[PDB]
Amino acid sequence: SIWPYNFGLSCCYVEMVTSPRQADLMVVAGTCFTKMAPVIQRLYDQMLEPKWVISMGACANSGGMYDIYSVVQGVDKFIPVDVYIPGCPPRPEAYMQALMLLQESIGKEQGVYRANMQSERERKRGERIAVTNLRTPDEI
Amino acid sequence: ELAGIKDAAPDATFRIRGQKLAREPHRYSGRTAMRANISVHEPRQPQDIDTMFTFSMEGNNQPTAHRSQVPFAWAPGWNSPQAWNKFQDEVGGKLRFGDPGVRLFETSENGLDYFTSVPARFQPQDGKWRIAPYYHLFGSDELSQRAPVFQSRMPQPYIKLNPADAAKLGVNAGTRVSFSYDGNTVTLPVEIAEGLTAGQVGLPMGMSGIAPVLAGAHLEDLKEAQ
Amino acid sequence: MATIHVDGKEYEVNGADNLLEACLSLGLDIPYFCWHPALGSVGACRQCAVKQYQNAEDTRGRLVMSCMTPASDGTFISIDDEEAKQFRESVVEWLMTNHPHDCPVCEEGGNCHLQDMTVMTGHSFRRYRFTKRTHRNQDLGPFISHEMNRCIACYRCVRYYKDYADGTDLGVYGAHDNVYFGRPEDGTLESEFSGNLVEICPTGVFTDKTHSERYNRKWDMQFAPSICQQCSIGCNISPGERYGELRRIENRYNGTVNHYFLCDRGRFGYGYVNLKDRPRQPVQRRGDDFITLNAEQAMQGAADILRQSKKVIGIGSPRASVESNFALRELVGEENFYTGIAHGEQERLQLALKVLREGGIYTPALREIESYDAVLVLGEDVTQTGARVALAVRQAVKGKAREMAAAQKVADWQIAAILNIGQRAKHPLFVTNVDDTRLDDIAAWTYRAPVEDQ
Amino acid sequence: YLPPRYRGRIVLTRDPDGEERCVACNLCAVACPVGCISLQKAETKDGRWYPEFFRINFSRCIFCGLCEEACPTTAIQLTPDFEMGEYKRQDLVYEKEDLLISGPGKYPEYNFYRMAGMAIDGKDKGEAENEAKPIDVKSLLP
Amino acid sequence: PAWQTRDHLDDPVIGELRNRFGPDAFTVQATRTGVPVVWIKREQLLEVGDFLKKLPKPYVMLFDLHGMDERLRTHREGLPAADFSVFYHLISIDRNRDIMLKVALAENDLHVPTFTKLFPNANWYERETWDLFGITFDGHPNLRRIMMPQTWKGHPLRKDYPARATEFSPFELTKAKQDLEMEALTFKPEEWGMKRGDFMFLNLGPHGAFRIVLQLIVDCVPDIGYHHRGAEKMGERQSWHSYIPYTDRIEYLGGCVNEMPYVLAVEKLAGITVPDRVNVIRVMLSELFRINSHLLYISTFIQDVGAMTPVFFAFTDRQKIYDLVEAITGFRMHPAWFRIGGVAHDLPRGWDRLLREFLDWMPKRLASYEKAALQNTILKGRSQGVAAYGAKEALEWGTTGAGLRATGIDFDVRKARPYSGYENFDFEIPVGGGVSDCYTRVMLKVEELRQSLRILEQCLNNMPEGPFKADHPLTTPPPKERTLQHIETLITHFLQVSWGPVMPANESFQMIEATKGINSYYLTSDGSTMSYRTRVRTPSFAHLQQIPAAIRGSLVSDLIVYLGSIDFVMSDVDR
Ligand code: SF4
Ligand code: SF4
Ligand code: SF4
Ligand code: SF4
Ligand code: SF4
Ligand code: SF4
Ligand code: FES
Repeated sequence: SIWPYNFGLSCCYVEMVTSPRQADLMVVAGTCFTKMAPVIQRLYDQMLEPKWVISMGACANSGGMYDIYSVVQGVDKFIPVDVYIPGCPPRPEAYMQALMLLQESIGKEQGVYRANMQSERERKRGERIAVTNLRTPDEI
Repeated sequence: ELAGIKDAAPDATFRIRGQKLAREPHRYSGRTAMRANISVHEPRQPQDIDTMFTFSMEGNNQPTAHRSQVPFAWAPGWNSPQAWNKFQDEVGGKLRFGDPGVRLFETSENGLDYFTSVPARFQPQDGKWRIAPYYHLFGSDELSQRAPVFQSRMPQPYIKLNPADAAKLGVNAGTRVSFSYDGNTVTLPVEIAEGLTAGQVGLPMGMSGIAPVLAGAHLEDLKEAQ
Repeated sequence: MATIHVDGKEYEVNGADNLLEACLSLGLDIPYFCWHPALGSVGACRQCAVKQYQNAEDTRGRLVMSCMTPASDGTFISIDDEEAKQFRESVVEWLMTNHPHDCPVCEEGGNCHLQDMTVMTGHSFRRYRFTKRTHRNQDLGPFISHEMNRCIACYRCVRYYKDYADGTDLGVYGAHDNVYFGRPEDGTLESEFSGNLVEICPTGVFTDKTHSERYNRKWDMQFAPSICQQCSIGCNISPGERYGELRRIENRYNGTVNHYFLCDRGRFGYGYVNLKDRPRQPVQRRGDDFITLNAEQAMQGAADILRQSKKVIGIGSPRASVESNFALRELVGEENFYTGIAHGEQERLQLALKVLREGGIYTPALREIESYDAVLVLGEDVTQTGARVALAVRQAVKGKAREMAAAQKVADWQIAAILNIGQRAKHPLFVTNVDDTRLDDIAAWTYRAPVEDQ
Repeated sequence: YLPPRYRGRIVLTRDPDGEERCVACNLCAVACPVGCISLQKAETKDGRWYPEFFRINFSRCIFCGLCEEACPTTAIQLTPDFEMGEYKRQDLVYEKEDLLISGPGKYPEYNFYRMAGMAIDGKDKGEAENEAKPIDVKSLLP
Repeated sequence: PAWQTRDHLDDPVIGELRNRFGPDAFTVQATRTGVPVVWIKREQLLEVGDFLKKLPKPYVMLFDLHGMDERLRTHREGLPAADFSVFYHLISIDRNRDIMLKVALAENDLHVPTFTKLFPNANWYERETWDLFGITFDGHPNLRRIMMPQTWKGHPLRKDYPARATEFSPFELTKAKQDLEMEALTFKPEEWGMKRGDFMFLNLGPHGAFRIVLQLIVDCVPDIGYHHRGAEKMGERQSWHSYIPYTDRIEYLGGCVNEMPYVLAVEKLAGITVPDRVNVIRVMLSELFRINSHLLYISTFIQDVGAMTPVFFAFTDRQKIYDLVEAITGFRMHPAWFRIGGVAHDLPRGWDRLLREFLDWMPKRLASYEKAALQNTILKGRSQGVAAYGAKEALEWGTTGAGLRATGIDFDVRKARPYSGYENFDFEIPVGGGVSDCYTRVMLKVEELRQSLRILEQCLNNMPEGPFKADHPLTTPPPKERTLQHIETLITHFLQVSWGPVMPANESFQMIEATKGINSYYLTSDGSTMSYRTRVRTPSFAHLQQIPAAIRGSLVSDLIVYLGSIDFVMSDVDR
């Protein structure tokens, strides 16, 4: 029962489409700009006490490719973030896997609980490293 | 007497059309991954208030920029040390806008008098041995002898003797001999030097144990080590 | 002085210069390998080819080599002539037939003159399908690694080492396409100026072994203009840093002092910066225990005890900067400031200063030394202390051959003709030391004696 | 369903002899527009260049694939796998043990050292492709 | 060749300029832009400009107006002495010719007279030039900052201004609190536009997010710059090859359409003519992305002013186009597949069957779209005469695309100035009956979508044979199989991906027909491996500038319908 306020802007909300004072989830997507950052900070303030924030895309996780004068280098500089979903743009399946990775936090409570120390980098490690062969890219 | 040092380099307000001189080439890599193992949040770039240079690649290193301090040479199509030709006025000449550095003093109008302090001729003494200084490019300098690559390029510590003086002492090449400087004792293996005149003793200056102040000193005692 | 016509345009150049050094000064890109500004022109690589016409109306001329061609008044040349461009591409193609597939694992990569000239000619397509020649390598000591497969036979290494630097243990061996550049047998390169071979060689045959332990490419380096700290000559250097450690030492051109060359103590003696034993924080003692302080704590702690002291003295250093000694002198006062060198070393240094400032005799710069006609060296074992002066003195001793060749109207850049005219004739050089020096091979007389006898 | 050329997770691959394919040439790091690769060259006693550390910041990565096309050994490749997600941005920083997989990936047969002139164990001078045996200068044959 | 350097002295506009102002009153630059470039003095700017407006075949449209820094430009042979410059690109539709006027400036006296009286579209262009450079346009009514906020000190496209965010101090939220307080106190000082005035001042914020201040319609003032990513500045800090991903994100629906003008412009600096297979492949990917963008515009247009239940099937068709793009290029959006001299790989071996399945699949859906939109009455009744404009309004405001074609001005870039081998295809240019409104623009797009499918039919049946990359030393990167085996090819690949390819000092310029309007790239090389100046002309900037002229005399509902009908995206607008 999670209510999502999607603030996806340009070129990252087109994947989300394929996929106030009422939401408990803020899915920040798109490039966060210096000029428009008070809008996201006020929308974050308006929400109620149990907030959750999902950052998706490289432009929201970091500055991404735009290490430039007009772009803030990540939404985590000014708002707390719970889940980070890399990509440019991420996939709808990744959005699904973000909500699945977040219900575990909602059911695990300071919500670290000494159980969130396990990370997908180390958890799926023995899956990923044992891979030997991949399809040749001259075919469809 | 140190008034010229102001003009050796410009100050930290010097700009090439508003730009600070760059330290890094424009294709410098890893800006968002160099320090990412400590903190994934990129730190601010170091700020230089002392000099005209910036701790970044966002600056100027043009070959035709009006400056004398060139940090490195690079030109389009010239990535090698041959890119220094673009920074010179004529190739093999001077830097285009002048070489960096200024002479503190100019030649004086009048000279000196003749020094009349002629030394007497050298005479060997029994017991006292004059220390003849020997220098090495890879051992005699204080900072660079602590480089690990210089440990093998430097020679073994030795003591160089005239053949007639080693015959009077009774030693040959390779014999460890003991001597006394200032109440201390150092043992070194003997080497034989035909061009070294008698009454002298060759020591390697600036090593671990042999100070360069020892040049022109005297060794009171010299005998075979036991 | 002279006016030449290049590719339809017209330029003013020095008549004594050859066409390669004339056109490179104007910003006209001609590829080259075997020519060097310091070493002169020999004409080996044939890469600098241009088409020369007899006059403005001659439409079909001939290919000459611009390093070997004088820039006389009335010269008509074309760099961008189609036949010249095809030939210059072919020279790169002939050098590419035996070159190993080594650029990812070559330390010269990104800083390679052969890589730059290959792109500049525009040769990118291989036609040669046959086998490549290979060579085994030598051990050249702790400073320089050896990879003869990358050699393009430009002869720059031997011309620097024997002719310019007067080293004796590097030569060329073999014949035809099997020519080998190196030592007669494995062992350390004996010259004090061996490390300039890494800049002089346009490929990755001679590379820095001290840099290949912690290797990084040139684009990842952070550079600053610096001065060598290993002796008093003051060679200009360009130190490069990656990941907080000093990586290599490069020569920084200065036409008054060092120009293209450094000594081996300057080039390879930088490793003390990268020591793990260096202090990184201020440290204060408490009996046997040691306390780590920050900058603010250290200043407040030191000045509390310094306020209670009745006299503070300061000991400077000759290896400290002028701003560092003066600040020390400002803190204790000039009556309490000591230089840190012994009295006898102090007495020789101020007398050396007195003759430079008050002697009335001009003191030459390091490159101005090469123009002098006689050299007397009294007491200073100059190859071991002040090594770049010994390199500059070797060039001064070769001025006799340049004077004979000038009388016979041989150009200054035609180095093999000048060396043939010379035939061991030297400007007189008289050295005095307590033993033999490394300048003894070129010295007119050596005097081995104690210092009072010198 | 993903096509073979899909630009998801970045891995480092291995040789058919089983060694890591990366020779730490730093071309992938410089060709990246975002600057998301850091690495340092190390060298074995055999003489084989290999990376001491390999670090990709996947928070910054845009999956453009310019690193894969820059690589002259086919070591770095982009795989069809988009399944990534973390609670901490620090856990998006991948080291070499998170990137080096057990096989050769998309290009099963290419070995760079077989091409290269440089001598390592198993390949002395003249044991590379289109390479003749070394002839000494002291050889009797002219 | 079509890339060689030309002075364009045989163009008939220069001779009548010689006979009007004399030979000493201007200076002609030899470029690779394809157009004459003339340096005029700022005291003659208005006289020369109004002279070209009443030529017997006059120049009617100001394509672009922006500035260059030029202080660090070393190769400046033939140009007058300039410390800053302002260029004016003008277009005559009746001659099918362009002219560029360049005004030189000194560093102490950044002043030039405003061009707004002659061409109304110059108002936003001069504000951007005032924002990004420090050129002051004398006589401008409201010359304020259009990209950066109003307290931003510094002109970011000056060469002394540091490009990277890391070079400044990070988001410590010292300025976030002040910007939050300023945004919270949103009040009108009567400075945000003309603002003559009883009157209710309302800010309404809605395919992109932007703010507009409307008077309740008596006066409306767009506030843009919320999506500024510094793309133009980014061209100065990236090599020619590594800049290519940034091109894909100027327009999200564009994809490979956006990469096309940039690679064609770089290929003019390189002097590369590409093979025919490269031309047909690039045209194929551009028409696939054009179909995807047009279906998005028709889909979203039907949803807001009508029942969205039947048209939701278009998502499956867009999924088929994205599956075909990521089968060819690799990734669904932002392919970054075009290369200098060619494309990144060859076509994979099963491409023909998938494209044939898409060409068989599409006509049934397309004829359902024609039935759903041409024959409908409710959306037609809500789209006829809703903020209409004609041919005179289009040419004044620099409106191109379906807008300009909905009037009688038949102007496509693929027919007037053929590029990428478009002249070897059989396709028609639809045109309206002289009135551009919301119904006419959508009907034109349905006709264009059918012509795009004809181009794809010829690409599948006349796909020629040969390379996917040109044989030229500046083709970046080289073919990889030759790189992996041959040393000279490896050497070229090494320096191209690391230091960069060296483009010789010139200026190139390409225009393409984009998915929405005309998109261009004006690139300047100073001889280095990076661009000295990169200018991106986006049509959405002109289309969004045109809306206060047409909406004046309408309701808020008419504003929402007009904004939904125009071909504007805010990533294009702010770049
Ligand atoms: S992360 Fe990538 S896709 Fe998303 S907004 Fe940024 S550039 Fe566009
Ligand atoms: S010497 Fe130059 S061309 Fe040869 S392998 Fe090394 S970098 Fe490549
Ligand atoms: S070793 Fe180097 S400098 Fe000597 S000939 Fe070969 S390529 Fe030239
Ligand atoms: S001569 Fe050698 S040690 Fe002295 S400053 Fe020059 S490089 Fe350094
Ligand atoms: S991954 Fe490839 S390009 Fe990157 S360092 Fe390793 S070998 Fe070089
Ligand atoms: S995919 Fe692109 S952004 Fe990611 S590491 Fe490779 S080059 Fe960098
Ligand atoms: S550089 Fe002139 S022939 Fe070699």
